[PDB]
Amino acid sequence: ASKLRAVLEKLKLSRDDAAGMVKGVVDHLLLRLKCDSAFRGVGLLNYEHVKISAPNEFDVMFKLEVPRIQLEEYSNTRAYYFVKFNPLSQFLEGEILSASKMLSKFRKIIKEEINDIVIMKRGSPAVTLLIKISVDITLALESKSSWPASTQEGLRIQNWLSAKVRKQLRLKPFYLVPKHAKFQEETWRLSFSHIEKEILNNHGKSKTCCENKEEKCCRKDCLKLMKYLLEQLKERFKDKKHLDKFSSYHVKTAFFHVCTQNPQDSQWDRKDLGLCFDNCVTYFLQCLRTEKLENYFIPEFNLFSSNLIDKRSKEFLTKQIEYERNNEFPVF
Amino acid sequence: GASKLRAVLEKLKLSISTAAGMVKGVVDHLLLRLKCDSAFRGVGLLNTYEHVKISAPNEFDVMFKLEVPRIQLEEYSNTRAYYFVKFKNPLSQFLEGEILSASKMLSKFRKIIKEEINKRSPAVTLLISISVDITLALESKSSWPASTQEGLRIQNWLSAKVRKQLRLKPFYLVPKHAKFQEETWRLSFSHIEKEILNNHGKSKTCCENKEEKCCRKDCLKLMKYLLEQLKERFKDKKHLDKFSSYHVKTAFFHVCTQNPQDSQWDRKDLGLCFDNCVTYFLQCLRTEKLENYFIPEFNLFSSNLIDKRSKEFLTKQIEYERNNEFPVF
Ligand SMILES: Cc1nc2c3ccccc3nc(NNC(=O)CCC(=O)O)n2n1
Ligand SMILES: Cc1nc2c3ccccc3nc(NNC(=O)CCC(=O)O)n2n1
Ligand SMILES: [Zn+2]
Ligand SMILES: [Zn+2]
Repeated sequence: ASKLRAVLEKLKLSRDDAAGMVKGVVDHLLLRLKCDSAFRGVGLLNYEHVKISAPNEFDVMFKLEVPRIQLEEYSNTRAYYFVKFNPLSQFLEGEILSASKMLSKFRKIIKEEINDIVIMKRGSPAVTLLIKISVDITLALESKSSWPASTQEGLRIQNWLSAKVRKQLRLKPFYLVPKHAKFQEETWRLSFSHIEKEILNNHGKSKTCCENKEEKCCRKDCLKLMKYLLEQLKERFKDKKHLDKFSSYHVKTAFFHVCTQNPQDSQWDRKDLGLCFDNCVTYFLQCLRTEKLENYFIPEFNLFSSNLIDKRSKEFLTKQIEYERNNEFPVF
Repeated sequence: GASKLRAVLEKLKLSISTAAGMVKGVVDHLLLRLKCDSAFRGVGLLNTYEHVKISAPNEFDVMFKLEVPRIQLEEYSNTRAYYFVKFKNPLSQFLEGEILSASKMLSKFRKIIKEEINKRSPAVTLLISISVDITLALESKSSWPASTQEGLRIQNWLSAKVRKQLRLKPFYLVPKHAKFQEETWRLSFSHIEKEILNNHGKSKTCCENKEEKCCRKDCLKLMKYLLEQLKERFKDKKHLDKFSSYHVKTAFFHVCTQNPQDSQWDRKDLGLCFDNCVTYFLQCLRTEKLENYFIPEFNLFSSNLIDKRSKEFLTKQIEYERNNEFPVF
C-alpha cells in the first residue's frame, strides 16, 4: 500500500534525465529514408519506452502508407496476413509483398545512413541503435482501409469509453509489421499500438479524469506497477530462460480487460491503490492459471495459448508472482 | 410543466428520408464539376447537412470548404472576427493586390454553380423541386488566431485535453462584409460546434444508456424553436430581424460551461433546465452582453449590431411566453 507509492516515486525520478539525442538521429534517418522512392511517405507513428525499468532504451515505429491493400489471412491465425495489392514492386515475390526483401533494404539504408554520424546492429524490430542509449526501429505498413474481420468483436470498450469513441477509434488506420509465424518468412502481424496509446491517456469514463483532485484514478499507476513487476522478475531469472516469452504486451493486455470489467472511474480511486493493484495482480494470475488471455483487438487470438507459451512457464511465473504478493512485494 | 415541452419535442422529432436523399445527389454532382476548375480543385463539403431552422425540415445548409495552404491573416479594424487574407497558388485570379478578393471569388463561385444547374455569406441558394444554402469557406490548418486564445473555455466541462484536440483542428473563414468593408472574411467554427453538440457530456457515455440520459440537446432545440416561432409571430413587426439561431446556440454553450456536471442536466428535470436556459438568455438580453464562444472579445449583443429596443422587445416576449406556459408552442 504505502510501499507501492515508494516504488512509483523511484520510477518517476528516472524521467528527469537523452531523448533529444534520439530525435537527432531518427530525424536524420527519416530524411535519407524519404529520398528512396520505396520509402517516400515514411514518417513517425507517435520516443517510447517499452521497458519501464530501462529509461535509456527507446522504441520508435516508422510508418509507411501502402495505398489500396488487400490482405489474406495466413491459415486462420487471425493476426498474421499476406500483403497483395506501386512503388513497392522491387519487393514483390510473386504477388505477395516480401517482408524479407522490403526489410532488407530498410536495414541497408539505415546501415548506410548511420555511418556518417552509433552502431545500428541487430524480425519486426529489425534495427537497434547504440548511441549508452538504445532505440529500436520498427517498420510498419499503414492502411487507411477498414479493420480486418478478425477485429469485429474486439476493442469492447462501449461500456467504459463509449461506443462513439469505439466508432471513432475504428475509423483510424491500422498498421502491419513484419512478423514471422508458424517459420513463414513473409507474413505481417497486425498492430494497434497507436490505439493503445490513445486508450492509456484517455482512460477515464469521465472526460476530466486525472485532471483534478476529486477525479484522480489510479489506472496508469497500476499498469506501471505490474509492468515493473514483470520486468523485475524477468531480470531476477534472466539467466534461466523461465520468463523469456513473457513481455509487457501481456500485462498491458490483461490491464485492458480489467479496465472493461471495472468501467467506472470510482473503482479506481487513488485512495485504493493497494486493492486496485492487488486486483490487477489477481486477474493476470487467473489468466496464467486458466491459460487464456485474449488479444484485446483480435479476441480469437490467445496470447497465453498452449502453442505459444508452455504450462511450465506459466506455473513458474504464477509461483513467483504469488510469492511477491504474499510478502508485500520484496522484488521491488 | 414539462408535459407541454415533451409534446413539442414529440412533434419536432416526427419530421424526412426523401428530402436529404434528394440533396445528396445534387451536392455530390456540384462538387465534381467544381473539382474540375483549377481554382476550386481541393473543394469538399464540411460536416459531411444542417437545418438552420429546426422547424423547417425542408431547408438545408451546406458548407463547401476549400483548403487554403498559404494563410497570413490581417485583423480588420480590431473586430477580432473579420479578417483579410494574405498568402505569405491557384486562387491568383482572385487577388486584389495582396488581399484575396472575397468579391472576385464569390462571382467566380456564383458563375460555375449556375453553369452546371443548366438564386443569390450564403453565396447561392438552389431550389430542388426544398431549398439548400451553399456557402464557401476557406480552410486553414494553421493555429487559430490570437483572438480565440481565451475562448472555447470547456476545460471544466469537456476537459482541457479535449480543448487541445479541438484547437489542433483547422478553422474556416467565410466571406462576410463588415462595418461597409467589401473584402473581409469572418471566422467560423461550426465544425467545432457540431463536435460539441453530439459529444456534450462530461461522461463519455452520456445519453448512451438509461442511467446517463441528459437533456442538453433537448433544451437547445426548444430554445431554437422558441426564437423561430416568435420570429414568425412578429415577422411583420421587424423588431426580431437580427436575432438568429446562432445567438441561441452561443448562449447555450455558455450555460453548459456554467453547468458542467451531467447530473445538472437530468432528463427528469427538463422543466427547470429549459427555464434556466431562457433565464440566462434573457439575462444576456437585459445586460446587452453575449460573448462569442470562440471569440470572447466579440459581443454578439453589442449596441452596434442590435439596438436596445430590439433586445427589450424580445425580452418582454420571452417573459410573456415563460409566464403563460409557452402558448406559442
Ligand atoms: C507490439 C506487439 N504487438 C503484438 C501482438 C499483436 C497481435 C497479436 C499478438 C501480438 N503479440 C505480441 N507479442 N507477443 C510476444 O510474445 C512478444 C514477442 C514476439 O511477438 O516476438 N505483440 N507485441
Ligand atoms: C454561422 C455563424 N457564424 C457566426 C459568427 C462567427 C464569428 C463572429 C460572429 C458571428 N456571428 C454570427 N451570427 N450573426 C448573427 O446572428 C447576425 C447576422 C449575421 O451575422 O449575418 N455567425 N453565424
Ligand atoms: Zn484517471
Ligand atoms: Zn447527454
